[PDB]
Amino acid sequence: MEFVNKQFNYKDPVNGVDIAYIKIPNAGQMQPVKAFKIHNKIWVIPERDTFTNPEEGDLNPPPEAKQVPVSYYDSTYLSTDNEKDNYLKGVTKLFERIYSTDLGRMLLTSIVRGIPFWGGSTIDTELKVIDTNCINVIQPDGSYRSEELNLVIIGPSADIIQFECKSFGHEVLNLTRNGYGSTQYIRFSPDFTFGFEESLEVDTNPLLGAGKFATDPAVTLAHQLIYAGHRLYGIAINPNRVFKVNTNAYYEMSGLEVSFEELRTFGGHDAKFIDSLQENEFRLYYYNKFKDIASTLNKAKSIVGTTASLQYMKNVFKEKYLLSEDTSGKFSVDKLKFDKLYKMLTEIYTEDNFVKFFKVLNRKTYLNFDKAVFKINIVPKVNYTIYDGFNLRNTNLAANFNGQNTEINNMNFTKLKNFTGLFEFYKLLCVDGGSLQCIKVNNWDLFFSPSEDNFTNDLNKGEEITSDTNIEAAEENISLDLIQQYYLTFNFDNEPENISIENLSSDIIGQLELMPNIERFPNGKKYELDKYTMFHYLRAQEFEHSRIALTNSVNEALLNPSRVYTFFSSDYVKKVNKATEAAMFLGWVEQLVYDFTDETSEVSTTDKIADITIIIPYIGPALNIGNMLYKDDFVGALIFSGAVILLEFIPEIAIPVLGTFALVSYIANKVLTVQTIDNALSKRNEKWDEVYKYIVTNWLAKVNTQIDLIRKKMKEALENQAEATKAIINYQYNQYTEEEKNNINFNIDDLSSKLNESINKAMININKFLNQCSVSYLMNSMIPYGVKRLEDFDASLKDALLKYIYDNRGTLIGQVDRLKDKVNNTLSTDIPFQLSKYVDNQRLLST
Repeated sequence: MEFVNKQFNYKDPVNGVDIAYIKIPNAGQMQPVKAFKIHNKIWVIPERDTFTNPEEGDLNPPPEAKQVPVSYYDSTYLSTDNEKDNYLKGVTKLFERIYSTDLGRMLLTSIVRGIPFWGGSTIDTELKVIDTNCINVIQPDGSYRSEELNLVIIGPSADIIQFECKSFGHEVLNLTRNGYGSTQYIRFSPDFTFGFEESLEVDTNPLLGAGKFATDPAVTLAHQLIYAGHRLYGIAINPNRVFKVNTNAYYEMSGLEVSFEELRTFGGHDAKFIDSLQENEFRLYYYNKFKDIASTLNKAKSIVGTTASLQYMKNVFKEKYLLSEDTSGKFSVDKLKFDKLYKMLTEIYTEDNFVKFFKVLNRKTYLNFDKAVFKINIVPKVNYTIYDGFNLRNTNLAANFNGQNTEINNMNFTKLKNFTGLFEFYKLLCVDGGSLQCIKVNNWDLFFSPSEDNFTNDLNKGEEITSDTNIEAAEENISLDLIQQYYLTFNFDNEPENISIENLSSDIIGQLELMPNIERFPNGKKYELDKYTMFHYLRAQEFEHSRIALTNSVNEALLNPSRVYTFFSSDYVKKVNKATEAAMFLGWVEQLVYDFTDETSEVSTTDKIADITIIIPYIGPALNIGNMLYKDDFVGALIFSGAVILLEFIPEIAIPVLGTFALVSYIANKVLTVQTIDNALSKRNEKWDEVYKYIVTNWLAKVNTQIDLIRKKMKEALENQAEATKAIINYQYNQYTEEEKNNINFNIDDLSSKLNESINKAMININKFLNQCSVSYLMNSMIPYGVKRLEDFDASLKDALLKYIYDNRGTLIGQVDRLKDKVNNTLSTDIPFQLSKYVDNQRLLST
């Protein structure tokens, strides 16, 4: 123990201090629930949540199917003392795991300091607690006392693997969006986790194992705490701000509900989907909310419902909001300290950064959707530790995230049935009109495609440059060094003491926050197409797990369920389809492993594209890129038109005529005229940086996302090939009569392992290629439209400033040539584009 300085057993008796039956805010009445206080301001309740929502009482699968990639239902889970005990030890262990990291130590500390604001009075000269931020703690003698708290962890409602962060609302105030904060209830379970597919970590790991991987539940809990942090500090982005997707095209998703907050909280490339304009909008919005809080602290003449003094309570909120105070005692919001605190909560505390600290395998995007659900047990030390998670040191599970590999570490992951059917939410893609060849494509296997309305700019808007024009210091890049800098400003003692309040009504009446009405997206929309598609080519490579598979080179594999499509050569099919005599089986399998490697490790080298040095030719026939077909045709297609060929949809990238600067002059004041010129020149630098950041934003959301899904499909295609080949080989083995056992002695697992190495080796090359395309399209097809407008702008500012200096040669006299040289040198050179200035992540940065 360390963060949880207590080693609870569920059955331990009640004491009314850290083990007690409690009453939480509720729509009407609830019977007390036995709860545990694991740490100051933080409680845990080992019950399924049938309390927080009056609508969520039943624990069964709902009548309406629910449009999520993964879900799980079992009304029996968490109803025994034994399960409750294990939940309590599970949640505890995850807290300790989060606390062992520098990042987690800060976040948990931030959480404890983030006391919800005392803004419950209708009289604005008083500080009063808001009741729904408290709970009632039953005593052994039957009586109760009320207590403030910041965080409650409760078991999930009906859908066992829907982890979410809920809190109670107010009649007039928006507590999670006004700076105040409110006590957060996290529905969470440490007894289940998600299965997902990797594609992005093989470069740093050639030896990565075969199938699905398991999310470390410490990441899942951290993510939720990050949400909780935002709402505790009342700076959460309105849930009405969401990423709207286009849905009408055949390759697009039928729908997706991602919020700004969800993407902000993940971090990584996803956070950069949110354009600067809205980012400045949100920061400025919460700045003002903090300002209002300071005012209210200055208005306060009294405090009700506690024995703590006004002075102590004013000090608590000064400490939370990092307010400064005069010697007279006036509280204020310093713009510098705010920006630091808001960045810490907003951009330092992200899911992507925790993964850096946990050293686990994890999704690199929110758009990498969960695929499976697993039963887990993280309590035994031999399963999962505070220090390594599943990947225990000095064990087979230490390297290549093996302990997270669902196949190698099968003792630890039991697959459960996904209650969301594979083709429950889908589009129907058909090719030829009386006869049709139709395939269902899972909603979440389709393309992202954000709508144009999510991206805004004021690049067209003009400006006046004065000697008083604000120059903003360049944004300090989010990195492990910045996090280190913030870690050193923490002082890990002096958490706000558990002050006693007067008792509330024994039933705390509260409603959860609105949660906006969101209509189900349409389902099973049919599409009639003339040409096969990426999805068709992919489906053709699958077979049924009547048993004898055969490989072939055309999509009529979509016709026979016993023929499977391969993008491998005609030579390879002859060999793998060839019926093989027993005395020659081993030599056959060995040669097939070499052939498989030769087919998958193909790399064409070029100097004809620029920003693209390698080309993997088989991506052409593997996913039907451009439709044209043929490997040597694909290299030719790529060389002719560049990276665009890979995209399913071409983004629009319209940069308007950039707003020009009008300069103000100051007759006979040399110094202020000098400042106007400098402020104009540094404002051009800002303008360049702004167009670059805007283009990058667009590129990440509309382009790089397409490539991200294209590597997933490439890993699928490869996996499909290895399965077809294995099936074929195993069928061949199974035809021999007992000349198998003593003589052949064939290990299908060693084969499966060899093929997995090839797939790994191939994906290294595929990642290199797809990154190059991605960056290439940015550099050649998007950035040039930015630079063009910026060039026109420099020429305008050049003329303005050389005229301005001439018209003020009377005022400037001392140094007109100096300033004339400064303008000529600054504006005759483009500000060069550095990608590391605009992405914090490391992939696509090597390139």
